[PDB]
Amino acid sequence: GPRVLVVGSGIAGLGAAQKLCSHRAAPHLRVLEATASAGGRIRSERCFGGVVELGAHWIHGPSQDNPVFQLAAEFGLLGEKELSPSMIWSSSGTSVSLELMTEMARLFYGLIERTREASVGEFLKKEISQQVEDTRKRKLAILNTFFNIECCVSGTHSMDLVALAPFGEYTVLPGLDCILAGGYQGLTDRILASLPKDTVAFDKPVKTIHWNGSFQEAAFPGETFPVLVECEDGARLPAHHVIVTVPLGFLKEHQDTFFEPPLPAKKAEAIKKLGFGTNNKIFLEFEEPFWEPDCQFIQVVWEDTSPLQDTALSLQDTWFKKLIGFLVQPSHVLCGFIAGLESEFMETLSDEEVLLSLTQVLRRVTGNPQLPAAKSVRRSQWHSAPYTRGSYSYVAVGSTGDDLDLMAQPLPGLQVLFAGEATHRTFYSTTHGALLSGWREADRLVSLWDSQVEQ
Ligand SMILES: Cc1cc2nc3c(=O)[nH]c(=O)nc-3n(C[C@H](O)[C@H](O)[C@H](O)COP(=O)(O)OP(=O)(O)OC[C@H]3O[C@@H](n4cnc5c(N)ncnc54)[C@H](O)[C@@H]3O)c2cc1C
Repeated sequence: GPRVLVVGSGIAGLGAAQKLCSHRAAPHLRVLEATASAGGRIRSERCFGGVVELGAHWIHGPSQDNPVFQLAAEFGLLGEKELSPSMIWSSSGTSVSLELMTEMARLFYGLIERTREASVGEFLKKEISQQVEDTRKRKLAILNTFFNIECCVSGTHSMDLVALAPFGEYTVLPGLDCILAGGYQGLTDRILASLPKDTVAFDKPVKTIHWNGSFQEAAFPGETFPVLVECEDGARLPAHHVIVTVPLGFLKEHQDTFFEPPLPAKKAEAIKKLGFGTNNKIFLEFEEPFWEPDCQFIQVVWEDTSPLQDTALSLQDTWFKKLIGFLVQPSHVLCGFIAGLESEFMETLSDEEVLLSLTQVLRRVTGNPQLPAAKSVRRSQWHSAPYTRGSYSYVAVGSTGDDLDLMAQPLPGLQVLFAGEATHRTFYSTTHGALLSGWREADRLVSLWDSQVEQ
């Protein structure tokens, strides 16, 4: 059969491989993965006696039309409940009014809905200013955390970097978001296991994809191929088709050396224009819980902060002021979330510094200087991960939904194909977008092979 190489073993690459290998008449296919494991941004780790998810954690919109929900159900990865609660702490050591929280959430999320109905950030700030003394500062402080939560959601440093006009293109499927009781990496491990033996090569990063050529294979019959995949280890792999599923952050940093000749101008510009920000998780293990047992999300409100003063490239007073709060993981574990440049800075700190700094933050925020220190920390480092360089894509100011279609556009003769979350116009930044993109590329190849047969 035709020689196919898939670059990257995340859900997009695995989905593309799954669909191509399932074909009763299958191609000769290999998946080349840079790192030691499969799953990419789906990464479940044994920690604190349980499982921590360093990447994807939720199925967004777990309903019939969500292929990730469909697969998790087929694999037995969902809990019974899935198959059918916040505490607000100020940086002053006091609780925040539930009524004021509701008022600000109604103002903020009402405006988010309106943006989906220049930048998202600028629209939100202009409207909030029109809506706008200790009650005023409190209201602006609450709003500041809501902006920081939207930064985590979009995977951006600032909502001022998020394009307004394309914002509504992102599709949210019905259903309350759920986790996988069976762990998220169980999904990618199951797909990987369905592939023929030795389909995936680990610790095998690709250096350059050479295309638009006539490359002779090493052995008889010295058959010529249009593509040659050059690995970092010197491996010289001829192919008829290469499906690239590498993250947009990797493409932004290396597209100039990763493709030979360079990509067509429109695709090279799409890579540069689209957003690719950082969102990280900080898991903190505690000997005893200090929060209410019914609590699920501890939202932190930073006193005297405001989103109206902030611009696209402004930093918070300290890196930890960008942290939104903590999700209780139901050992006693909390998961803090932090996006953007402050999150990239956190990655440069040692584990000890993060643990000590967040212990001091929690002591301040709870109004308890005796609060025991976290016993252990486990944090994601997505921006410094060399084969990812960030968390997920967004349609940045200066880019549009057409740029996500340009990411998906194949190279001549389908020599090189493109899948991955940043190739999906309406489900970018999700596991289902990434999965659907892999299936899309497999389907595109099958049509070409069916057409070669017919002629
Ligand atoms: C912190 C975080 C939280 C998230 N939360 C959610 C959530 O709750 N729900 C959700 O739906 N989505 C979420 N996402 C997004 C989701 O995880 C991704 O959109 C999706 O998993 C990406 O799949 P992919 O196949 O496109 O890319 P990846 O999973 O990143 O796979 C790409 C692969 O290519 C490999 N690679 C890179 N360069 C090379 C090279 N040169 N040679 C060979 N291989 C290479 C990488 O090592 C990697 O394995 C989150 C992501 C992060 C990081």
